[PDB]
Amino acid sequence: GDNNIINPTNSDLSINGLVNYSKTGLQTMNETPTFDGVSTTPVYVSVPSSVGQVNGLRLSQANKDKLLYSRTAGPEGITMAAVIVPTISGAEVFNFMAIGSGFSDTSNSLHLQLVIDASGKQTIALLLGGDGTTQILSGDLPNDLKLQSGVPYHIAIGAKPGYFWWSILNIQTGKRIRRSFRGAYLAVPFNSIFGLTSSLTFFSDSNAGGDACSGVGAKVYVGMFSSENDYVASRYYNLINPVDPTKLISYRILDSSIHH
Amino acid sequence: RIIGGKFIWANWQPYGTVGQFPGITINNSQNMVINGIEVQDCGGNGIEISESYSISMNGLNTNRNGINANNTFYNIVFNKSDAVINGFVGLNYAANSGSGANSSAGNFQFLSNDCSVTINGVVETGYMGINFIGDNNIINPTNSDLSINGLVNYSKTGLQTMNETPTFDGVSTTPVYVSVPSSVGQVNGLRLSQANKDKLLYSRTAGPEGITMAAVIVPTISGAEVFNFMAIGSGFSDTSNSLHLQLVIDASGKQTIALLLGGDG
Ligand SMILES: [Cl-]
Repeated sequence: GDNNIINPTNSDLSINGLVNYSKTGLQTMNETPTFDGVSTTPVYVSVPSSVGQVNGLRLSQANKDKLLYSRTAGPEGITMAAVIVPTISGAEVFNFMAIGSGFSDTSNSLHLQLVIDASGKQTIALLLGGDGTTQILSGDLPNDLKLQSGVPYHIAIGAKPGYFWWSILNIQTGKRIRRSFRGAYLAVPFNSIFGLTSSLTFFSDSNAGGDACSGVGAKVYVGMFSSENDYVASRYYNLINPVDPTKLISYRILDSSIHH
Repeated sequence: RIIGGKFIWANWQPYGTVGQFPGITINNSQNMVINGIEVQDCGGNGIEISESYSISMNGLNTNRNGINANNTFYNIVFNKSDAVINGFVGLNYAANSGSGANSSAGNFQFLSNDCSVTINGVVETGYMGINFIGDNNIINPTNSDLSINGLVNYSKTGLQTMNETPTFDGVSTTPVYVSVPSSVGQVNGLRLSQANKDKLLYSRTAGPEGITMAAVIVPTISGAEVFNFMAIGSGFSDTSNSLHLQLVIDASGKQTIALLLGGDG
């Protein structure tokens, strides 16, 4: 899109009237998620020093580690973001984050996925189920845009009726990839994803069987809906911080703790 | 780039076109910078922005459109579009003069909820209101990605704030609650009666910077009555230092909205 490499700055910058999270003392809500896994004890492992913390949450397919929020998506929409340091090897589906669960005409669900095939080809896929139908919006990444094993990425989505965007930002090089879907790209608006019935999950979805992720998670943010405009504007302050302190609903660093 | 523009008397009814057409159509467009324009006196909507990206407007005056049907059309209509509008003004000269001439129902209308829009400026001008109306006389809220006047939308915020506790007071001091219409978005509200004198007292006093007070009120209107919707202080006299906002109903059913001020001698 327009901003393909983002270099953040410690200048005296104000962009889009957004409060820079690093410069704020405002008090906000901070909802608490529940850890879930096959074993329900969280495990923490180290992250690269670019993540700005010692450890993050260990993500594996075997234990299905994830963070469940009870909050459901509403018609104004939601933003969800996290640092994920993916371990990438063979065929795999990573569910980076989800609203609800399942995938059918009535699932009322969203999944953002990275799918690696057996040959190493990578696809980014957004799965929408609801309003009587389903849609897969996916694309195969060219070789030079592929995610790299052990590199941290800031991964974000904005999702509301009729309006879905996703972004994947390498925090070491500033290089970003993204897509946005409105209008004729969507088969329906997917209103029923946002009927206050489908809850938010990081690193899997809200069903016990769902695919999860492999690697490490950190700096989980839930906010009310931000445009990609405002998401990108906020990246000029810092590549991994919360998007919009005035819309922040949860933010958990996950440095060996689910608290704050 | 359009720098300096005036677009007036569009959709001119004598020329006999069938249907509504806005003063300005921006359709399927992008990266436009439109500064210092006026749209006024048009027969339908003022500006319709449709299927457009990145429309930038810096200094924009839209007012007194919708002249073919009173209280029906809007100054700017957004449909699947993004825009950034700064230095917006739109004093509705007909509403200000009290002529009763047909004019726009209000400034903005969103036909879709997938628009990303920021609007800053003088959205309601603040003239007296000789016929009790102004620039925005019908307001339709939107779930789109809107930011207006830099205001945080309460539906979208987690910010923590003060929240002062008022004291209920009444002839009996136990509050009673009764059903509200579902458009109020709750099951019950506070039962207001003249018999019990139900009221909420805040100890906060008004200061020179001033105050904003607001509430949903569902009035039961019948015989002659004075409703005190809200007040500052009490009494009414040269030294009461008080404000009251009242609906006054007479025996015949006439309604008066009165603001009483006492103070400064
Ligand atoms: Cl903990």
